[PDB]
Amino acid sequence: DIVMTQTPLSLPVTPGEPASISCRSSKSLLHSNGITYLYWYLQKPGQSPQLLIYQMSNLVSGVPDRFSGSGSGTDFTLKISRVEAEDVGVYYCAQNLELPYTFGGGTKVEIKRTVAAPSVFIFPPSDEQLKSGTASVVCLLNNFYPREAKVQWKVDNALQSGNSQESVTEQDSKDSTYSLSSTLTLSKADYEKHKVYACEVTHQGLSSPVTKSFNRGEC
Amino acid sequence: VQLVQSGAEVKKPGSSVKVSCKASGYAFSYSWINWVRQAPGQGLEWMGRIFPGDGDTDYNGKFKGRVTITADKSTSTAYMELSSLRSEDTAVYYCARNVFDGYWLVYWGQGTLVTVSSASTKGPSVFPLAPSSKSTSGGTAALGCLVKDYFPEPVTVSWNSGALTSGVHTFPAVLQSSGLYSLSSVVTVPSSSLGTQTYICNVNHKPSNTKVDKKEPK
Amino acid sequence: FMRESKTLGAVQIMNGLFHIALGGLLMIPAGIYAPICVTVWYPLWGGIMYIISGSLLAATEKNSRKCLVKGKMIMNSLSLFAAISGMILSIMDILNIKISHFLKMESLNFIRAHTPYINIYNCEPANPSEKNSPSTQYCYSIQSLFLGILSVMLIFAFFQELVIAGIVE
Amino acid sequence: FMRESKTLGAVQIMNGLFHIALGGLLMIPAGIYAPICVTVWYPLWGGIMYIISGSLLAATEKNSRKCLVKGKMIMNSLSLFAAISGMILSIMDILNIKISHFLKMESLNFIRAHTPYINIYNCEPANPSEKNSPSTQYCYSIQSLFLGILSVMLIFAFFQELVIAGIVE
Repeated sequence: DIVMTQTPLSLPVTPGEPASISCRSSKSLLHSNGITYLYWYLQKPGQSPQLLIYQMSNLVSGVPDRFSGSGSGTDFTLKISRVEAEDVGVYYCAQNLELPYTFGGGTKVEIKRTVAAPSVFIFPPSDEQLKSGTASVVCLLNNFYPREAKVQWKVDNALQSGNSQESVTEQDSKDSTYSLSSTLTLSKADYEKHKVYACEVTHQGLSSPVTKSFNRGEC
Repeated sequence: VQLVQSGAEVKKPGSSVKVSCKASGYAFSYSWINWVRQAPGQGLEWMGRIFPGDGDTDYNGKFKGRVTITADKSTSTAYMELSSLRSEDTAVYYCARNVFDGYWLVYWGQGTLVTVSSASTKGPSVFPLAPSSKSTSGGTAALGCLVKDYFPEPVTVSWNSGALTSGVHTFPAVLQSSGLYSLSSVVTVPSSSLGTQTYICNVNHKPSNTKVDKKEPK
Repeated sequence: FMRESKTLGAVQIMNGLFHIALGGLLMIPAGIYAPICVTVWYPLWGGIMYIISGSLLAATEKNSRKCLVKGKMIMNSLSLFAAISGMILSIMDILNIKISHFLKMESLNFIRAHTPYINIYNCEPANPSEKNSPSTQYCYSIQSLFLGILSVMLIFAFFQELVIAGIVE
Repeated sequence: FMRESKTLGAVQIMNGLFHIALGGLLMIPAGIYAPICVTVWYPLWGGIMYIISGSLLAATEKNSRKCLVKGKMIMNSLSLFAAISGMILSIMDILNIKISHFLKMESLNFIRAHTPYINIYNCEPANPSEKNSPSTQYCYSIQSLFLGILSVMLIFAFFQELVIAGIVE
């Protein structure tokens, strides 16, 4: 199958100045008719995809004119004349010269804002769950920017890998801030086999890693 | 022009679903019909197409002809069947009408998310996130409710029966190894009210019609 | 036969009118790359030359001194040249519509500016989605249309050349 | 007139052949609703009736015993009926092609099996923005082409009925 590759996969953009996203094809799409067939789709959060740019050089009725596209035949550029805070979503390029049709991997466009230092919180396990034979420990990360962050768990200063799951939420309505969830569930026995539970947070906005810990039993 | 798709259904591996991508306001027989799915962590992938007028089809080839496509002219309804379901088939399936002469696919349905799993109905477990004594850093304080071990999607969480809406974060659930979904919802609130006033999380699990209210410094 | 040379002038006149009709039917501006049997404006002057060379045989048919038979022979030579020209033209145009064209044969302005956007020689959509599209049911119809026009014109060119060859004695 | 009535049978034969040719050209499967000039299958039996009422006129040009003139009358009257029927069908079909067709005239299956979807009367897309489409340059062109074919057929039908009304006296 023909493989579609995008660069980059994500691009935080700031209002006004920049607009850049590219697609390329591995077979140099050309039917010798002088026109290169392309489509641009947009999937807004929580709803169906919509078409933004058809045949790479024309706009659809009702879409704001601040959109454009151009290329030579192998390397392509989508240009937004004035980027706003409402054209969020995943942009897909596509080719329809030959069957089978192929689609790009997607580029998630988000808003760039000022750096905000993370706030870190820890929550000890509840007694009811321990009594039930299980234990879920949650390490909280309220607000931060950018999305990239690394969280490493230490238990008696030993990093434990494989028994955790991460979650990330979408942008707020007007705040445009990010949040992160870290989940981990262990048995009561494994829980009781160690004492110190610590979250070491590394981030661009933090001068040095911060550690939050608690001692089982004593409050 | 309207395109109204069938509702969401949760099934088990090896079963099948029939989605109705009913549309009105145009000549159904004068447009192509295609089905396209969107799986998590992957882009968009074309699985096949049908021409309702005479039964013409096109296949991508990667999926080796296992899908069956049919048409019902009496109601202008198309049907998509998926047998031998695998975990990698979890996706939202859209129907779309081809509009000739350049405007390929202007109108799309809302999609139907199909989740394949060998799970069963199970009520959610709601746990308190009690503030600690050392959680007196000042400024604000985070608190929340843990909505654990529920299936299938979706769940809704509110605070004080909806009175608290600003500052709410409900964590999306992506996956889990045991097969049950769990999530936490947190809210930042004034710390000074924690000693005399409490909060309650309202959890609603429509597939099981189960509601639970679980009640601080400790 | 020569004995009924009277009733070959009505035939020649009607044939000229039918050439006029096919020329009028070809002048329709359908596309930029127009057939070669139209941009050369063959049927018009061919029909009009047939009409003169027929009307002149029509109402005299007798033995006059010089103009009559001298014109009659130069006109018959002209007609045979026109017939072989039409033969070659039709045998090239059938290939032009049923096999990939090789001669562009550019057309006139007053008819290009009406329909300058469409192609007819190879109108196959690039995207396979438009296989059941109006533009190809339409193209198959229009190809059948040139096939029918050219087949009737072929049949009639053979009939004219047959009766000319049967009356050249 | 009668002075040269012996050379009118050729005109009848050629006119029958023109009717046959136009019928064959209308046979082409252009759209879902074929014109009434071809759904009734008039041109075929019309051309055959012409050819037969012809090839009896130019037999001997003498006063036969009984068969030639009694049939010249019965066959003549039947051709009069056919001519007036062609008049009525043509004045119906002009309105059909230039006003919205009030009657269906569903076409036949072995021909529509190729192009069963397009309509030739109202090629108007719902949304006016789509009006800059190939399928309407195409439909307007086809409408003008059908208008031209039917107009030349109308011309030739009046010509044949005029020559008939002139000679049958």
